[PDB]
Amino acid sequence: EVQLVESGGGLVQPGRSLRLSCTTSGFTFGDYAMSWFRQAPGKGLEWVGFIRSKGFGGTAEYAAFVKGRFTISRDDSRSIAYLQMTSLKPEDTAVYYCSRVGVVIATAVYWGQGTLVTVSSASTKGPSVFPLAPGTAALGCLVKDYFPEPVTVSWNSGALTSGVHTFPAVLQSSGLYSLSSVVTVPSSSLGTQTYICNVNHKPSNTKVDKKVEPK
Amino acid sequence: EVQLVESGGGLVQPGRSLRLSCTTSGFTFGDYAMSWFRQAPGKGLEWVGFIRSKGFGGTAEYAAFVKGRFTISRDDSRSIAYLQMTSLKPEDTAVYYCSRVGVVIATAVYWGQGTLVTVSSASTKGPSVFPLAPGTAALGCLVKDYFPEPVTVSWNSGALTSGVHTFPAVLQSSGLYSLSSVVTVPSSSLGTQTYICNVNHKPSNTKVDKKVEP
Amino acid sequence: NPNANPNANPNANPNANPNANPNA
Amino acid sequence: DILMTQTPLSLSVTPGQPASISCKSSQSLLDNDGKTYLYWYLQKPGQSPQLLIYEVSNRFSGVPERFSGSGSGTDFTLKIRRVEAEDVGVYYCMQRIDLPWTFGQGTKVEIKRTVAAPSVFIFPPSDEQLKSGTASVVCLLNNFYPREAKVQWKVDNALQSGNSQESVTEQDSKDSTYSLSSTLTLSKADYEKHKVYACEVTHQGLSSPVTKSFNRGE
Amino acid sequence: DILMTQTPLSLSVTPGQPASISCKSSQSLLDNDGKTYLYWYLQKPGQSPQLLIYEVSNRFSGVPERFSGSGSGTDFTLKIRRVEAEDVGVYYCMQRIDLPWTFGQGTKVEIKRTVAAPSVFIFPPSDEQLKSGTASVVCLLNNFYPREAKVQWKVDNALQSGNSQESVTEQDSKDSTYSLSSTLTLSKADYEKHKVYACEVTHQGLSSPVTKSFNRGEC
Repeated sequence: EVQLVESGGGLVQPGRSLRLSCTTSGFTFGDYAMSWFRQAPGKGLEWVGFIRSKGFGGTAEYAAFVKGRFTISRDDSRSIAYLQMTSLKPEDTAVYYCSRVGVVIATAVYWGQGTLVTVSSASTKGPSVFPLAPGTAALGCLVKDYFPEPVTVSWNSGALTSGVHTFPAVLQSSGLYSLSSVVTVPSSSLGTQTYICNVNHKPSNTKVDKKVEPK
Repeated sequence: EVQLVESGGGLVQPGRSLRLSCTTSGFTFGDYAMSWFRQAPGKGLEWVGFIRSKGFGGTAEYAAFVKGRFTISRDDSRSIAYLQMTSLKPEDTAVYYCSRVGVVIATAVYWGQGTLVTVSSASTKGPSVFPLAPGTAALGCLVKDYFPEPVTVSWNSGALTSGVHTFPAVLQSSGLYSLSSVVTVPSSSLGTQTYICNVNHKPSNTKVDKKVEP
Repeated sequence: NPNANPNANPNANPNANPNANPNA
Repeated sequence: DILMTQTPLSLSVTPGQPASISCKSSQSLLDNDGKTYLYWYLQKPGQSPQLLIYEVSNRFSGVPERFSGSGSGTDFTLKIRRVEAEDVGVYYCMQRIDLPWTFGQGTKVEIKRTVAAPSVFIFPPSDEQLKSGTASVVCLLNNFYPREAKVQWKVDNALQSGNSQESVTEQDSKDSTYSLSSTLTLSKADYEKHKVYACEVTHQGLSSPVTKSFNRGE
Repeated sequence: DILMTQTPLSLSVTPGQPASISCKSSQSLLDNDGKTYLYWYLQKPGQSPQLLIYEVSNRFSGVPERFSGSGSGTDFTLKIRRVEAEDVGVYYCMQRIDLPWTFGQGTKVEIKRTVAAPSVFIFPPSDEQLKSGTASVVCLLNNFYPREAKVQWKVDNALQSGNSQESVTEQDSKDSTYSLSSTLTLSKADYEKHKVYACEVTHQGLSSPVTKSFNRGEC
């Protein structure tokens, strides 16, 4: 099976450099052109560049917004393609995708999962978790003031999944993200069943397992 | 994990047609050009043709000696390349190889085991298998009078490979082929270990498992 | 025109004998 | 650059009914080699893009037969014969006859189900959060269709403006509904200067607005 | 067509010593991309061709470092720095600058080893074959070097001629020896008219010819 895995992304300060890798398996990496794409949060898809197989000279092409600063390279022995970025700007914040370009189908065919690159002056900050206290009752957890993305939320170690709605984060005017996670439960359970939100912010190594009590 | 398997070889009468298959796995078959080669018995390698990926037009190229007789095509959905041969001549007798052409390394890189095509007017004959009974002892099997090539011989269903020598077939005055397969075994094992030679002649659908005993 | 093709040499005339090229 | 414009930008499709998405390029996509370098992508919610159609009309392997493409030159159409829940997401066309490769802006496709009114819940700010200097008030709209809805915050009968943010889930696979949060943020001081906090929800499934209220400290 | 002329056509190298194989093309193999389209293949006995070197001098992945190539235009050389027993086989050069893709005639690489006298075994005809009216007697020369060997069938000590056929394996890849079979074929009638069947083997590794014999149905 064709596999492509992007890595290297994270929080980068403006003007600094960052290298992304596309680690591949399941095909003769050297035979294929590799392409990079990006998607700003909430925006469309954008081509970044590609590098040809060395069978056709091994050269690369680049988008307009991206040139001078970015260099796409390939390690045919290790089966890894590279996106070297320099002088990053906040406008470069995006999920970056690598893709295997086909031969019959000469476009980006197989895509990795992507890697989130956040270019910002702000510091990493763990979230504060507050309860949203409650024939069906609604309760939740408010996950306030974290940076950068992402956070994950589960309920009762992942056992409670029905009726859970974890909303996408919104960027606050402060520069910090914020979201809430809610769940609907039968009112007969309030008072005897334990409900806990599990908040994980890997960028800050923050684990919060807050229990929500009714009022 | 790249695998290529030629099939369809056998005996065919001069002037008739025959199609070979190259069945592949372990890569995106459609992305690659696939090439055919051949090797006459005891001779060198020669290029027969290739067929480009559909992304480069899917056209084929041919050696002069097959022009207007052989056609190369591909089934991208089945991961199969074909060599359609017509008006076969006795010269065409050869082992036919298919190979995956690289992009970086843009020659025939991965090859199959080959499939033998025998163009002759003679008829198919199965082989008789006779034993070659016994510090170190030697035994074997005589695989006599078959046509065409080839036969395969194993020992104890593939469990015995050390010391085996399966000789090249010799073409007798009979017009049929003959060979023997021998193995050296410890003298101590005689009477306690059984030794079977598994012969198979696919052109005649012959399958013999002859026990060799002291 | 040619620099948008990922699967070909962007230079004109990359092979003297194009029919010899199985990857073009 | 070649401009790629898709119309419409959004599509609400009854399950089992067809959808058509147009793509117009500012230049021809027919190259001198006889190939037309137009491709169609689908990005499902939270997933990487996946290819559907290559070179106007050709189905990538494993793509269901209900997907078809057509067109030539500068105008192209993607047709989904019988839209299913799995087809929800954003569809892009892409050209690569010229550098840079460019995409259309994307056409969102959702399932058009029957109208469903939201359940509305209001959450007062936390006592833990009040110890910190900020008050956040959450109004939750649960399990509704269509996605459009008006949520208004009223504090002591005064309409609030510029101090709330909304967040909406992707369409739910199980029932084709949406859910939505609206969050009112005030300083602790402003919060303690007022009594009545209410969110008012207007939605197609409600014959009259729904109001959820609380009095601070009760 | 482009002709590929390999010299020498065969060679016998002492193991550990280097080996060099020349390929001369009738036309330049340099292309407009600056690459030279010359490839080296090895076909081991009983195996498919395998790629050793691509574009004159680049080792394919997993090819030992003792293999190297060099050259320019029409003159090319493949060098095995230290020949090992596993390298026995037939080496081919190939060009694809032009159609048709053309190979050289191939260079067969034999490796030398110390002299090994064959172990000799004689096999009388089976009972089942004698029912068909044919008698096959087999003499086996096993695991010997050099390949030269004189096998002579003697029936009641009369030197036979014309009723035997030989087969020899290709050089083994682990021990670098040959094995040879000689099959004496006689009618069932002629086989019952004589008693003592023997094969006499002369070989550089034997002080004197070795004889192996049996008597008709005698144990």
